[PDB]
Amino acid sequence: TKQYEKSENDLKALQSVGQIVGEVLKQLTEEKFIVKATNGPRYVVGCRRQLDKSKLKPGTRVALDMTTLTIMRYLPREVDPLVYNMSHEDPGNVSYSEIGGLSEQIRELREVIELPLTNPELFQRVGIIPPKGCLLYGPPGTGKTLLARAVASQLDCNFLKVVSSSIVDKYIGESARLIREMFNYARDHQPCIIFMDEIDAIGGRRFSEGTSADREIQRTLMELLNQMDGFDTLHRVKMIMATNRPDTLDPALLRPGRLDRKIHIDLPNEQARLDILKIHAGPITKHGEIDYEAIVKLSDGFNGADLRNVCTEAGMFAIRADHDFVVQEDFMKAVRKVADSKKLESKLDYKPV
Amino acid sequence: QSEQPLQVARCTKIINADSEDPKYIINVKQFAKFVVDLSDQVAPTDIEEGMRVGVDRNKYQIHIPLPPKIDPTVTMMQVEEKPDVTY
Amino acid sequence: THELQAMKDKIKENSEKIKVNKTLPYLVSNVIELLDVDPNDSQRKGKCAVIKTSTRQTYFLPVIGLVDAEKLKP
Amino acid sequence: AVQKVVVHPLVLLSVVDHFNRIGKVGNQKRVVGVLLGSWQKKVLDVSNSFAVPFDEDDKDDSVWFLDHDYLENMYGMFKKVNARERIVGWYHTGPKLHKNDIAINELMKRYCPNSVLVIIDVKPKDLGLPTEAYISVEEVHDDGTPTSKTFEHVTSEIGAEEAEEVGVEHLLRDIKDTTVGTLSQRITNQVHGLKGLNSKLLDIRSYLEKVATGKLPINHQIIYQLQDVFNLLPDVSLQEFVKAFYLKTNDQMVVVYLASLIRSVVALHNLINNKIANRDAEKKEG
Ligand SMILES: Nc1ncnc2c1ncn2[C@@H]1O[C@H](COP(=O)(O)OP(=O)(O)OP(=O)(O)O)[C@@H](O)[C@H]1O
Repeated sequence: TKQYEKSENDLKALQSVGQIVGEVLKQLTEEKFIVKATNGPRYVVGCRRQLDKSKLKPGTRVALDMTTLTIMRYLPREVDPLVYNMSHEDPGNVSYSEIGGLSEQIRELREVIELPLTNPELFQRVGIIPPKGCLLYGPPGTGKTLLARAVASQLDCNFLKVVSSSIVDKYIGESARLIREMFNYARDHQPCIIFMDEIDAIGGRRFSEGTSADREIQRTLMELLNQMDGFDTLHRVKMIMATNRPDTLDPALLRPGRLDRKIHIDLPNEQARLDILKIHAGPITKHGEIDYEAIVKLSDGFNGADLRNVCTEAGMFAIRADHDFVVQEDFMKAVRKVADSKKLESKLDYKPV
Repeated sequence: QSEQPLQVARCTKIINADSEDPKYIINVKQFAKFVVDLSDQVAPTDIEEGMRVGVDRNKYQIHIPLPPKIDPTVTMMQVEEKPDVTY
Repeated sequence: THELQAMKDKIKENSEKIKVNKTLPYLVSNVIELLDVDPNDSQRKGKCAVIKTSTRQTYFLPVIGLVDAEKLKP
Repeated sequence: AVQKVVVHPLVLLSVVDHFNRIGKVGNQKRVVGVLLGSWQKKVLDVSNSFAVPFDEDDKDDSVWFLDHDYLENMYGMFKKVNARERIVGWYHTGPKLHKNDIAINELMKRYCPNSVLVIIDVKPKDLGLPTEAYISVEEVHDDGTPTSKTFEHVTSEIGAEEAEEVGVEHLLRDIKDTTVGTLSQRITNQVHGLKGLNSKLLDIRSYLEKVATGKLPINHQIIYQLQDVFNLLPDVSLQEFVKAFYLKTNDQMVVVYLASLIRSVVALHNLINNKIANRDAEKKEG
C-alpha cells in the first residue's frame, strides 16, 4: 500500500511550478544570454549550474524560468504541423499498377522518384541534375491522388502532406514560416515527397488583388517561389503539386525549377480500360458468364472514379434484384443508364460555363 | 458597505458542455474555459448551454446569469427609431 | 498493517488540495508530445512535455501528473 | 556514492540556536539533530534541518535515543512545504565522535541508503575551515579484523544561495571587501606559510611520535606515499634551481617589462594631465 505514499510524494514534486519556453537569439557574454519568449519579449538573463555547453545552441528553443527567466533544459523546436501531415493513410503498393494507364506515366513516375533514392551514381558520374519536382494536374482522367499517394503511403515514415486548407491558416495567421518549415523538413527526411492539391485558391495571382486577403496569399507564394528555385538545395527532395487549371500559377510556377515535370493525366482508353475493369471486377462478385469488352465499350470517356462507383451502382441495382451472382445484363443496364445520367449533369467536357 | 460584493461579477462568459450535474464548463473572455460549480442562490436548472452568466472571482462559483445583450454597432442603427411616412 | 487509514487520509487531503486545484482554472492549454532526458553533467532521468496556453504563452512543465503520457496524441 | 558535501550557514545556525536551547537548560552531551539534505547531483547540498531532543549517557556511553515521532510527522510538515528536501542523515557538534555513532547511523539506514553525519563546531577556534563531514562505508581491514564500519572523512565546503545573503551579509558590515589585487593575495601568503608550515611541523612531530609509540597506525601506506608526491622537489639547499634559475627571472621578464612600460605611460597620463588642468585653474583664478 506504500504505492499511495509513492504516488503522493510524486505529486508533491508536482507542486513545483512550471516554467516558460523561448527561443535563443544570441549571447552577449557568459552571464547574459539573449532569449526570445514565444510571446516576443527578449531578455538577457543568467544561468544556473546544472546546465552544459549544449544549452546555448545557434538559435534553438529553450525553457526559461518564471522568476529569473533562467534556462533549465533545452528541447528540439517544432511548430508540429508534420505529425498532422503523417496522419494520412492509403492501401497500396498494389494501387500503383491497378490503374493500368498510361503505361508511360506508370514507368516514368517510378523512375524519377525511386531511381534518385537507390542510384545517385548515375547523376554524379554523368554530371546531370536529377529533377527535384513534378506537377500532376487534373481532372482529364484519374490517377492524381491514387498513384502519387500510393508511393507516399508505401514510403512509410518519409513523406510530407499538404492540404490547401492549411495555407490560409487563421486570421492574422502566418503561413510564411510554414512554407519555410515544409521545405526545411523536406531537407531533413530524404528523399522527401510533398503533395499540394487544389492550388487554384491558394495560388493567387497578384494581377487582381482583392481586399486584404490577397496579399497574404502572395506572401505564401513568394516563400514557395524562393525556396523551390533556390539558392537552397532541394536536389534530393522531390515535390509534387496539383491544380485544376494552370491559369493562376503565373510565369513563376509555370516555369521549370519550382515546377519541373508537368505530366497531364490522360483519360482511360479502350485498351487501358480493359485492365482497370479487371481490378474492379475483383471485389464484386459476378456471374460465371462475363465479358469485359461489354462494359468497356458501353462506358467511354469516364474517369476511374466514374467506372468504379458506377460498377458499385450496378451492385446496388444487383441487390435490388437480391441476386448474389448477377449476369452482366443487369450490370450493363445500371452501368449505361446511371453513367449516361451523370453525363447530362456536369457540363464539362468540353464546354466551359 | 456593498462595495466588495457585486464587483466579482466580471466577466461575461458563455457555457459549452457539462461533465456532471454539479460541474459545467464555460468559455470566458480570457480565451480559456471555465469549469465551475454554482452558488446556492441559483438553481442548477437556470444554467443551460449557450448562456451568459456571472461569477465570483474569489470562490469562483457562479453568481447570476445575465441574458441581455443587444446588437453590434452595425445593427443597433438598423433598429427602428420613431415612426415616419404615415398613410 | 493498520497504517492504511492514516495514509488514506493524506491522499484525500492531498486530493482536497487537488479539490482546490479543481476550483478553478483561468487557463486552458494545448498539448505537445516530448521526450527529454538530460545527462548531468548523479543522474536525473524522466520525461517532460511542452504546454501551450489560450493567452498565446507556451509553458514548460514535467510530464503530468496525473494522467500519464500513454494517452494521447497531442 | 558521496564525494563532497555542501553545508550552508543557515543549517549550521540551526545547530547553533539549539545550542542556546540545551545550553541554558543543560545538561550533558551536546547538540544532536537530524539533517535535511538536498541531492541534485553527486555533490551533496544541505539547506535546512530540524533539531530533535537527544541524550547520550556516559556509563552507558553507548546509549542513545532519537525521537522518531518527531522524526516522522515533522518530515511530513517539511515535505509539504518543500518536496525536494529530504533527510540525508544526522549531525552533531562533536567536537570528537564516540564509538557509539555506529549504532546511530545503522538505525537510520532504513530511511536512507547511506546516512552522512556532519560534525559541526559551535565556537570556532582552530585550525581552519570548520565543521567536518563523514561517510559510512565498510573498508574491512588488512589486519584480519571482522568487517569494520569506520566513518571516512569527506571534504566539506561552505556555499551560498540567492535571497539568503539579505540579512546574513548585512549584519556583519565590518569586513572590507574584497579587496582583490592588493591585500587579498598577500594576506593569504602570510597565512599559507603559517597554516601550511604549522600543520607541516604538527605532522612531522606526529611522524616522529609514531616511532616512540602509536604504531599502528602503520599507516599504511598513505603517509609516505602521499609524502613522496610532495618530494617531487623537496626543495632542499639550495633549491636545485640551476635549471630553473635562468627560467626564474624569465618569469619575471614580462612582469618587470609590463611594470616599467605601463607605469611610464601611466605617469605620462598622471603628470601631463595634472599639470595642464592645474595650470589652467591656478593662473586663471587670480
Ligand atoms: N481507376 C480507379 N480505380 C479505383 N478507384 C478509383 C479510380 N479512380 C478513382 N478512384 C477513386 O476515386 C477517388 C479519387 O481519385 P482521383 O483523385 O484519382 O480522381 P479524382 O481527381 O477525384 O477525379 P474527379 O476529379 O473527376 O472526381 C479515390 O479515393 C479512389 O478511391
